[PDB]
Amino acid sequence: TNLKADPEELFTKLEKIGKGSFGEVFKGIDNRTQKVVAIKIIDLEEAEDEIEDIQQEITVLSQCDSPYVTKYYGSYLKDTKLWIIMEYLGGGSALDLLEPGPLDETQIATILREILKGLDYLHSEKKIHRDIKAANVLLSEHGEVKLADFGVATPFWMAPEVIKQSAYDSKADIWSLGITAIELARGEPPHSELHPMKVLFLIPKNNPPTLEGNYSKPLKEFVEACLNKEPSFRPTAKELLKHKFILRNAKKTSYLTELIDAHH
Amino acid sequence: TNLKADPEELFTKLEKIGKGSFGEVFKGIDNRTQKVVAIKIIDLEEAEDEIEDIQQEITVLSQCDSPYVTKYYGSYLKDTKLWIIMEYLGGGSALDLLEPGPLDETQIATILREILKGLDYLHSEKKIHRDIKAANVLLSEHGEVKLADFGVATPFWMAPEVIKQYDSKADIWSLGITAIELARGEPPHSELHPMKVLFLIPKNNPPTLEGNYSKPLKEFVEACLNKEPSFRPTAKELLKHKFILRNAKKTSYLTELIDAHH
Ligand SMILES: Cc1cccc(-c2ccc(-c3cc4cnc(NC(CO)CO)nc4n(CCCCN)c3=O)c(Cl)c2)n1
Ligand SMILES: Cc1cccc(-c2ccc(-c3cc4cnc(NC(CO)CO)nc4n(CCCCN)c3=O)c(Cl)c2)n1
Repeated sequence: TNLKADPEELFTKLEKIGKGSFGEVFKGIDNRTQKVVAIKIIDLEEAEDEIEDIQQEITVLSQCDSPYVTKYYGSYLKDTKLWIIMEYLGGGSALDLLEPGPLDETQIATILREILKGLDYLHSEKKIHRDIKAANVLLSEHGEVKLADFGVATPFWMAPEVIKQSAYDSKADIWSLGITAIELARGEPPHSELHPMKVLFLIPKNNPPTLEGNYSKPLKEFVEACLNKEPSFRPTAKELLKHKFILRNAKKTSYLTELIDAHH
Repeated sequence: TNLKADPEELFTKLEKIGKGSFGEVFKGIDNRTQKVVAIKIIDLEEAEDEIEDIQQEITVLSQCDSPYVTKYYGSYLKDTKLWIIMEYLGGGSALDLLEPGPLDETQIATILREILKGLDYLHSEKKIHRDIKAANVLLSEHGEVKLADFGVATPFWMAPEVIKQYDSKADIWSLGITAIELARGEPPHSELHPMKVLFLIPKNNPPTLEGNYSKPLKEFVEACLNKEPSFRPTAKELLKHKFILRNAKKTSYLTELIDAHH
């Protein structure tokens, strides 16, 4: 975190994107390069208790250097305001892409393949994303897929061993990926019609979810492979990149531009 | 071209690196000098009518002496098989380096600068590469960047005047397409039938770099991609472009990108 440079002089704040975690997020411009950036502004006089969580996500993001993880450019402290500068992705999130009707299996497999590449990077680096879900998968305007919004070290995407507050590892992300696969196919995770506190006990207690509907058997088997109650029986991201569903259906990421355009 | 010595004695093939143009290509060793080489073997009966193109590419490589152009060591004819011996580069092509993910602008500028050094050498020697594209830019294990696979005298990288019938400015246009390729993964009109692209390049406005790239990188592409060849800058001029000056780094920096590819 840089305390001397004035971020209001280095960056031009443009449109508010949304109410992000702990702050507001803006589309901005790097004045020196004219690249578009994403700018999160957090009032530190207001979010006292959450500060440790903010520092930890900055630390993890600063240790990542992958085309599948949104790049962290730096942070600045101006008066009581912490400015966090990130890579801007102009294609929306995967959740945004679900709003009208269904993804087809080609779209699902392409998106999942890129998420798997991000998870393979993270797991090979001994990191855990901890909040894999469509709302945290961001797309560029040309279809590149990147992970954002790491979880802190709502229950619908949480693995059973996470909910039971046991130790967990990279296999927790694999379960969340399986829920995210269902989300990409159905628009919502399993149990989304139930109160979160009820889902809290349902996930450890119940059989794992399965993907129901008219889907090709490999897509159902992909979901089944991810959603195993036993974490050590879930495959790695590297192995899932060779799953028949991925190899048979995933296409060049640039084909997502059609879907992205249709939502912009 | 040596007809007396037997290349299966002078060279040890180590591994097939891939198929090339007209023939299979191997990583091998010169047993006399004990240095690794690249070996292309062309069957001159199977490849008849391409022979003049083969000869023209041997001639132009044999006249180049630059660290920015793959060295030509000589050729051997055994029965109907022509062995072409060249410098071996162990880091892959620039196109290969596009595989494990998007290239950032520091990577792009470093590669473009080295390509421009090669083009400046060639153009100053009154030569034209004629097939500048990521697939024909090769990297050493240590990040050095060299031109290979010259064109002789697929349209996506071709200048409009080459399509319509040129000089060194054709390479500058192809360099601009290659900059787009390094930034986006593929040249403009990648999805279209090559015969459509044949009329589109002369007809249409020149391509621009679209997306969230720095203004200098976009300006570099625009400078290369001028429909008028005489308005494209020399390679020497482009070495001073703001994009190159602000982003290019030592070639050794690419070793991490090359290692990630392995
Ligand atoms: C507490 C903490 C600590 C360290 C880093 C962060 C942090 C994390 C995500 C972003 C971020 C980066 C970002 C980049 N691009 C975009 N465009 C998309 C929005 O859908 C298209 O406009 N939105 C972004 N959105 C909004 C959408 C979030 C969805 N989960 C962002 O919030 C940012 Cl700017 C910062 N936060
Ligand atoms: C008709 C003709 C006439 C005169 C010369 C040639 C000729 C041209 C290129 C090479 C050559 C030389 C060479 C040297 N190093 C490498 N390794 C890299 C490439 O991926 C890492 O293995 N590959 C090489 N590849 C394979 C990759 C080519 C990409 N377009 C080669 O083909 C060779 Cl050995 C000869 N051809």
